[PDB]
Amino acid sequence: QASPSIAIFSYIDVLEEVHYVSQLNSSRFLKTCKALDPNGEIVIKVFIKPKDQYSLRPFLQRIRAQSFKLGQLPHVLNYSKLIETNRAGYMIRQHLKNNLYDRLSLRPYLQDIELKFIAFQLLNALKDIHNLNIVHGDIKTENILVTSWNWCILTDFAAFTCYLAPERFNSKLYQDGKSNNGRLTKEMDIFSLGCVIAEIFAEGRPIFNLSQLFKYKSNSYDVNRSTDLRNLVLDMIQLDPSKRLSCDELLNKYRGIFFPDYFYTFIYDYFRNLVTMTNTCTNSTLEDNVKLLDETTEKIYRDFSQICHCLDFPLIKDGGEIGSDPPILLVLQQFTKVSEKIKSVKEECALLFISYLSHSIRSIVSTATKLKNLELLAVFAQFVSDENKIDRVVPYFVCCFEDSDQDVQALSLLTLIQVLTSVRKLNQLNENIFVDYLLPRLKRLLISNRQNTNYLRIVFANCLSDLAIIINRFQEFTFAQHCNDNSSTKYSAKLIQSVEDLTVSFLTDNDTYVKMALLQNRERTNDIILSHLITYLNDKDPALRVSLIQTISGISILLGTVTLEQYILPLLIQTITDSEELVVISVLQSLKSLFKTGLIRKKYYIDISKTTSPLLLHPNNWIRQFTLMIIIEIINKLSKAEVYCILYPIIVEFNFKSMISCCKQPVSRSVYNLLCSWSVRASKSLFWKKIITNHVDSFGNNRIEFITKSTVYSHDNKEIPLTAEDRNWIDKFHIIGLTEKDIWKIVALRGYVIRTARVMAANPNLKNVFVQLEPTSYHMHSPNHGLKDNANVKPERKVVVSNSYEGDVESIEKFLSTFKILPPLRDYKEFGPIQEIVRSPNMGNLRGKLIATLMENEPNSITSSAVSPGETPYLITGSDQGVIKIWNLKEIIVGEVYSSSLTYDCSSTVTQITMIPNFDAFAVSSKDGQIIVLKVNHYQQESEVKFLNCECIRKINLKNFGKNEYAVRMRAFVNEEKSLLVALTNLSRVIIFDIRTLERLQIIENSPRHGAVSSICIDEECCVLILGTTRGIIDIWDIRFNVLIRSWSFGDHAPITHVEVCQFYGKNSVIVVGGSSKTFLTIWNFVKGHCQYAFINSDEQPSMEHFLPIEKGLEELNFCGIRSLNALSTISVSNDKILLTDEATSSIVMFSLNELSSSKAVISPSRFSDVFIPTQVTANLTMLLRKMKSLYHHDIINSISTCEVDETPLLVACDNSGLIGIFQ
Amino acid sequence: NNITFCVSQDLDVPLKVKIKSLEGHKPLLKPSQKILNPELMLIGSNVFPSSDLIVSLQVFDKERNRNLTLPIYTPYIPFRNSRTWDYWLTLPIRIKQLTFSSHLRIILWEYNGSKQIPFFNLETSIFNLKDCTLKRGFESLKFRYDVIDHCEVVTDNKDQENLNKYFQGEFTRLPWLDEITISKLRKQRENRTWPQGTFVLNLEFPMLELPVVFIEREIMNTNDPIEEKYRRLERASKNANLDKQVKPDIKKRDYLNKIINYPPGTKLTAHEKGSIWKYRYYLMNNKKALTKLLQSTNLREESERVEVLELMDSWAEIDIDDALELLGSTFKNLSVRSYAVNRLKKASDKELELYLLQLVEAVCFENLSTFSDKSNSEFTIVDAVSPLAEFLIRRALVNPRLGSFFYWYLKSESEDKPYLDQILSSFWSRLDKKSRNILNDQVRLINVLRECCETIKRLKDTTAKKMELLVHLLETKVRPLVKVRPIALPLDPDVLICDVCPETSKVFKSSLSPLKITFKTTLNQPYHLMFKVGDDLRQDQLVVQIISLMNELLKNENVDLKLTPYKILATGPQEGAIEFIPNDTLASILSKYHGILGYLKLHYPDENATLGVQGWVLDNFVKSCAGYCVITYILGVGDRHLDNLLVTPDGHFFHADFGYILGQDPKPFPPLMKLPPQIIEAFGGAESSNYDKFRSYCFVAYSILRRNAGLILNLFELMKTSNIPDIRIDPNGAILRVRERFNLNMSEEDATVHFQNLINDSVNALLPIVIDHLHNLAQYWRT
Repeated sequence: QASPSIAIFSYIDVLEEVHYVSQLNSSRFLKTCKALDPNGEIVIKVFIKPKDQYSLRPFLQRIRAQSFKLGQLPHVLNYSKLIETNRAGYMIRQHLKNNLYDRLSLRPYLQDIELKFIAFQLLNALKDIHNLNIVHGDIKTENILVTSWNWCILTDFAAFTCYLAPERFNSKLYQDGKSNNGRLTKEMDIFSLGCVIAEIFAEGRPIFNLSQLFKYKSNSYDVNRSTDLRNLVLDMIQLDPSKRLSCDELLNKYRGIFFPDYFYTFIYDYFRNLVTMTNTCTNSTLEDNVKLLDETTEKIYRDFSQICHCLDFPLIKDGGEIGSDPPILLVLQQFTKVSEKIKSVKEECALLFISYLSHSIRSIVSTATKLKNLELLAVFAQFVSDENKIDRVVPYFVCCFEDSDQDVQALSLLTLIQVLTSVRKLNQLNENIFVDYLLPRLKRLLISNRQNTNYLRIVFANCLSDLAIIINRFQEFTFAQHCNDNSSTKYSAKLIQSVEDLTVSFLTDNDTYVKMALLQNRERTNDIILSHLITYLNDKDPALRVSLIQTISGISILLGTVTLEQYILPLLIQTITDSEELVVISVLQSLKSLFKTGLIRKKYYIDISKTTSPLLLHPNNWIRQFTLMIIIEIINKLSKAEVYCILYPIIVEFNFKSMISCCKQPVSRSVYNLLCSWSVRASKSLFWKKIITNHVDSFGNNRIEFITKSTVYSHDNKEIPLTAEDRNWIDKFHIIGLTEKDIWKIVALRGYVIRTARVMAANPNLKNVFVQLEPTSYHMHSPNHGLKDNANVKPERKVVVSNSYEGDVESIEKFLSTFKILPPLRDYKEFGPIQEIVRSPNMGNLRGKLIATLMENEPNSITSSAVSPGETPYLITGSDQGVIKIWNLKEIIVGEVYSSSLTYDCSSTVTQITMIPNFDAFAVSSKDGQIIVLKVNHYQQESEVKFLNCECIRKINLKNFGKNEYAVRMRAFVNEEKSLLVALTNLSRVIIFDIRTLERLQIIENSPRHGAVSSICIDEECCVLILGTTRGIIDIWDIRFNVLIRSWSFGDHAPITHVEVCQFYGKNSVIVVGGSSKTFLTIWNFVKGHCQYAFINSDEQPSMEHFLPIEKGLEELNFCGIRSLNALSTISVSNDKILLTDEATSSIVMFSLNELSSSKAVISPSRFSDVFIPTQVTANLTMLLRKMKSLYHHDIINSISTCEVDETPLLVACDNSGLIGIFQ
Repeated sequence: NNITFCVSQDLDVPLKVKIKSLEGHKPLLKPSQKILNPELMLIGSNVFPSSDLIVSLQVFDKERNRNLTLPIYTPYIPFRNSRTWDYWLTLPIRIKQLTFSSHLRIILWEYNGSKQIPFFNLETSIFNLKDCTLKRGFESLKFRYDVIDHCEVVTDNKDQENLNKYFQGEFTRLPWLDEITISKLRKQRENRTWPQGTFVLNLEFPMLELPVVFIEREIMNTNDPIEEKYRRLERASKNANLDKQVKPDIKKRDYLNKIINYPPGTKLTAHEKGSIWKYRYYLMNNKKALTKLLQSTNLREESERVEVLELMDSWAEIDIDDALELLGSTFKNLSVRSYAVNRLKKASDKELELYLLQLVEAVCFENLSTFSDKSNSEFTIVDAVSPLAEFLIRRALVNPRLGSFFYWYLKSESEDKPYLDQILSSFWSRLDKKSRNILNDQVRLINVLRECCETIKRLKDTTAKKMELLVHLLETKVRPLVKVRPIALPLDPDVLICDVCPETSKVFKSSLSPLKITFKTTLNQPYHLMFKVGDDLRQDQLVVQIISLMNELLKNENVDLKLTPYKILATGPQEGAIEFIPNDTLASILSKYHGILGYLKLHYPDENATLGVQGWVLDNFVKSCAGYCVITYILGVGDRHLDNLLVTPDGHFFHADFGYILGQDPKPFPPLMKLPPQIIEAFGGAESSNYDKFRSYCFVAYSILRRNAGLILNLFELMKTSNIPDIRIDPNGAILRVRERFNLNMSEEDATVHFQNLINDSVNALLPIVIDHLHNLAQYWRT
């Protein structure tokens, strides 16, 4: 390309599609049509060349008028793009390709009485609005108004061979160009042109001619073609300016008082259509979107819009379900019918707007299009002969149209059902052969993609076979209508006869398709044959179909015998001649006794159905003679089938004796007494099922020997001899009562039947038992199906994902907004920064001499002691007086300054405290029921560190529980996943509050049989809580399933001091101080259910039976503790070293988990120390022994904490006397 | 199993539900049978049947109260065992098919007594308000006679058990304790309640993953109406029921006949097609109404095809000129191609001139050829390698010259379509006589000759050096010409070539490096020939053939425009040959001769004793000028300049470089006439005579052309349908443009007079506007 913006064609000044038509006139200069296309999508434009237009280019006013006119989007057509470039000054408009008159000739079917009046009304409204816009004078031609799938008329400013519509004023007043007069025009000229155009639209041919203009000059015209319409038209026709056309006055002179309001609501709906009707101008997908949206909104508004004009209570919609709710809102599609075309149109209802919305519904932008087309099929409710034909014609087209979704067939079947609900006599003689061909078209469309289910459509069409017979009756109605004339009754009779003979072939094709669908195997079609058998009354043809269904019943008796049951139950509805086949049906019942229990119930249904209407007495007498004997089964349905024997006996004395022969009821009198008889006939079929198992076992055994000591009885004789010793012991394994003495010879026939059931399979001490049934999988196969779906590979995300595209997925996005979030965001949000974990090697080897003694508060002991880890550890201890104290590690190490570096007033007694993992925050709970966490604030200066201020980050009252409970013990934890805290109530109730939202996540309660909570501990995964019991029990609970996992006990069964999860022992083992007296610490593996290592203070080894785990014991145990001073103590374990404070000798002890041998006491007495060493009595259990052999003065230790100075390790301790000390 | 969110269309298959447990009301036998009681005298009075509870499942649709899903029912065990199944069941509606609007429903049908079995009813929702289908998870429900539903408390605990299935963060020891939670779910059996008129059921439908649901997608493609809808309505109006066919006649028959007289390529309307459908009588009567009526109906089903094909042999034989309309690829009908082949069974000398379009037909001859190819491969699977097509084969085997023409035509199509290469061998097998095959090999040596010319074009040297080298090559080629026997001539199939004169040959100075050699024929006369290589001459060749055909159409009018039909053809894919002519450059004739008068007076000077007039030389020159003008207007040949135009001393006006045509010009699009300012002056001084005469010949050629233009239009339709150089999807618009320049829609010939007025404006501008004068100056500058 040498230059841009150019074009290949001569007249074409810019990039566009190929050439097109054009026109010219003696009235105005020639013009040419043009098309600009986006690779196969074009609009309707007009050719104008800006290159040669630079000489004048007075397009200003025209562009203003174009902007003003096309700016609004009324019923009239609006220009797309009016513009001038450096090359092409061509104009543009939306694609139409339909002129008003040309479409009037092209669409005789779309043309209707009220339709033309509607379009003319729209044109009148548009013209009146234009007259209200203070702009007019556009030349009126038949090519101005365009039509779309919406079947609406849209007029454009450019109406461009055809007969022109002259303005009488501009004509008669024209002399030498009206003395060189400029552009002039009036609304009157538009009124006259609009008049002539309206007449041209009415008749189909215009009045424009030279002789017509001359006649207009002659002030006379011959009127030939309604009164008011003719007058209103003649007003504008006679003299435009002089006779005062007054378009507005005519708009107020509109005849219909109803039609005006209906077309007002349809004008609002036309505004909706305008919303649907709405370089870069407009998006391509915006059209489809506007379409689907227009449709959905069309229905959603069609509820109330229907309610407006000529509605009905019952309908298929939601609001229609509310309307049908008043009128009593198996499975069939039904609604308010037409009722003889709205009772011959008592309300005079004729509307083509529904057909217009259907023709607009012909397109499809989503699956909402299904409900759209369905709504159109509902709009078909208005009954019109010619209209119903096209409406029904559209439905089959829609059927054969979309093979994408299977829903198309369903919607098509729905619209077809509506067409069957039309219920109108044939207007045209074509309706017969057209229906005959309609069936063939549906047959051609019946062949389609595999795996799709046409069964429902088959049952529907088969149910519509009666409607087909009604269509034949409609052909007879056409014959009767054609017989109304003279010498045309016999002709119409012969025509109907020949058409019936030709219809026989159509019926043959239908029966052929029916037999085809029935032979298809897709068992859903067989169930679809039920409705076929129900509506089969229209078909009087031979039993051949029933024979095909019989062979189908045999092939079903092969494989699908469960479905064979349901089919046979429905097959009892045959109700046809040749009762000789009913005997074969009875044999088919004997064949139905084979395996399926559902077949037994079905045969019972057929038994009652046959009990209603009989055929032959004697045959059914012997039949029922065997069947009633076989009816003694204890099955729930077998009793029901047994009850039919009395009803059979109703239809006398000889039969009474003959029945009394086999009668099992001595006291039987009548029907009620027969009910008492059946009540006395109560038996158990469980032992009968086991007996059947013994029969199958006998079938697996050797029947070869016929020795002892074929007729009907020979089977029984061969059945009894089959076993001797085995069947005897089997008979001794049952109840073996006098009521169990019943032989039940029918169980032999059912035995051969079950032998056929076993003949459907392979050959049927002792080996593995043989089950009578097998379970479906449905589990792993579902996951594998998820792997196939993974081969399909839809999307998903665990973490946050980007915003999805707009659509129905907005519910899934709102679902993503329906899940609580930002658990992790609460971690970095507030309460300062987050430190890291710094560890140290084993500290147990050091001497551990005490280098410091400091007590801030003499008065009371500290209820809690904790330390904030790091390079410079922050010491913290509470108070019984409700005081919070904080001291600096390094400052106490070097300068040895001894005071509170920080002091916080709780104003009330504090319960406990813990430092939040990997954080600078310190959490604390107080017996006032006050739970709060204080964030740390510190600074670093002069090569050192200092503390600033202590303030509580969050405040949550534990008094808000309502029972006023005080917090017992508190343990908090932060997982990278999420962070939270857990605490024990005053009633010892486990409550886990979310650290993020400061709210309670869940509440757990230990059983009152366990007394109170003896300790608190958290699992490694923190999905489980480990808590001791004051009853001297150990309880681990899973918070995942929110239940108690296990409850353990051991030793002397006394109270448990403490419980915790050791490091080296892992989560599979827990360390618990408590239980047996002599034992200091009992470590037991949770899963193992045994105590691996028990550290005990004593001079001898304990008892093995006493040390064994206690399980079988119950809550009945009375609590027995110890008041000795050696009971209460404190322990802290970390880094493979477990430290325990011994209150016995009042000394600090340290047990190294690596070697209990090398383990020893940090601080001890003056005279001598203790020597300790372990051993193992049991393979699964070991035990450590401690053999015993004074300036420092301190009370019992209420708290202890292990710490590292980043130089050398060390321990801190707070006693019950309110004194603290440190040992390095 | 894995949880993940997967939308409707995204999700694949149909739903299934496993159902297990219930809640015993304890008011009757545990199967809910008969309503047990000590008052049972009344139970005999009320005839209370003992019912064994079974179940059935079907889904209420959308809450739109329609019916969609399938009822389904299972077998019978004790419902006094409370019928604990966990039994799966399903139906045939996918999740992609499943409308997010939908609801489950269930009916528990027991088995009671004579014609008696009970019935209980319930309903629920399919997916979540969060769109997850029952969260793809386990549940429990409760239902009464009507207006009752399900809740979650202990079912909320069970839903947490489904959160164990829903994959909340989990571990291996947690799994063992989830076996301990199988012990816990075993402990969950402790539940108790004693309601009435309502019941509970435990039903788990845990899936792997959380569904999601939406509508189905769709496709918008090619605020508008469409083509297929009009097809729908029109086809709905196509009933034609009562089969009796009347044979009425009226004055409207003439108008209908006029309606059937329209051009072949036109697309008829609805009412016109039906009017032509009821015109079958007269349609059979008129031979020109055949093809039009054939296109007036669409054959898809065998119903229409029945009467159609039945009337195919019944109707009068159509004119062979109008037979080219139904011989296109537009109609692929078997009976159509058959009957046309039967009509084309007669092969005249004009068939040899129709061979160019027959090559196009050969390119379009393949439709669903897989079956035919497999049929040939079936017989080709035996021995190792080492339809109108039968009519073309018979015509090829008949005359050796026609066979040579078919082979030469196949040589060009061999490059574009690979099947043509083997089709040439099939053509050699189509001709039994090998007599033509020998001369075909002798003419196949011409490929090696063209390869030798390309070898001479491979080396780059001086102009004179390449000339002498071309002379030596002409001598070496002269040796082979005498060595090899006589062959078929490129100019005509009848004439045979003997040898070539080495010193009489010439060389083109152009960039294409064409070769000009005078070869003495078997008639003992020198024949100049100009050949070229490394380019596709198919454009100018087909244009030359079209010029010859049009010349025949003019000869049919018993009037000659004295236009020289220069012979042009394509030897190889890149190679082509053409008959040379005494052509001189326009710029050379302008500069050297100083006007066309002296150049025309060079060969045959004519000075009359009166007006100094010139004879049939100048007459033929003028006729050639007007004829070339008409051709340039009609065909719309572009890229025609002073260089592209040549002058033939024989009195003819030569025009070359037809590569750009059908409205395609190198510069901005000019007018139709190719007449320059020089010829406009030469005919301008003589205008009083010459312009009137040239206008007479103009109008005459217009009438003659437009009369028979239909056949040429159909032939051009098929030819363009095959394929084209310099044009691709041009073709539709090209056909259209041919019709517009032809102005077939206008019965007025005044268009030619308008073109004459334009020619009158060519000498002097009308100056309607400044831009108009600038446009005339632009056309003058372009020339």
